[PDB]
Amino acid sequence: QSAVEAIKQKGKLVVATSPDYAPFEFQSLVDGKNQVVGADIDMAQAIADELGVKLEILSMSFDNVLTSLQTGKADLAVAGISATDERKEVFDFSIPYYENKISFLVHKADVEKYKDLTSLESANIAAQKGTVPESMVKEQLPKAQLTSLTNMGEAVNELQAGKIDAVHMDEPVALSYAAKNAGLAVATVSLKMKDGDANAVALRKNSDDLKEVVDKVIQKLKDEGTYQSYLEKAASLTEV
Ligand SMILES: NC(=[NH2+])NCCC[C@H](N)C(=O)O
Ligand SMILES: [Cl-]
Repeated sequence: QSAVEAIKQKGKLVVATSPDYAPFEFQSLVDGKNQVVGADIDMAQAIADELGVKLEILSMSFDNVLTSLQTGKADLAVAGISATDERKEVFDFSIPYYENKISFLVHKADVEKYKDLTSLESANIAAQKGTVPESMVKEQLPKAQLTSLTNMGEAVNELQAGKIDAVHMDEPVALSYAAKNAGLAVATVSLKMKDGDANAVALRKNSDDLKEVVDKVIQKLKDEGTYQSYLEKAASLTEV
């Protein structure tokens, strides 16, 4: 019943994430290779340090992140998770740690084309299974051809192969792909987005002791400009 005590006793904070989402979380060559890195990971490390424990990153696909939290495979879920009303029926969320827009990644040659909703409606769109960007397309563009894919890298791969024309994703991720790759760009078209649905850490309900610690760390990071600095550090790093 006491999250903070259980965490101290097992000597680790277990954080479920989906590392297909630079600059939030992704894989990098770090003193060797195969390391999960990113702004969410730095923030999780800050939470583990506050609790005086080791950080364990449990990687999985995004549509299983909240499921694993719900069933006790993780203490927290940190994966650029939008704090929605519907999600708040099942989970508690920390205060927001970062707020951003949702945009489309397209080929550079198509940037002049994909400027409105009308252009997307006949295009082949992809979004990640179990995400807010996926729901927005389903809800606002129900006659667009939507392919839902488990892994975000796989969606961008289909974009590059030309099977997909546009990929809906959090803007910092689209900006990262566009910056790291010559023939990709962020489109100007955007769908209607919900106010205050920002990124937050998810917890199981009645985890108030642990929520307080997570909130304290997040507040300090926001007050020091540190989450923003984490994202900029991440954008310097090389994906794998
Ligand atoms: N690591 C990831 N793939 N994260 C996807 C997050 C997508 C969106 N922000 C959501 O909460 O549904
Ligand atoms: Cl761009």
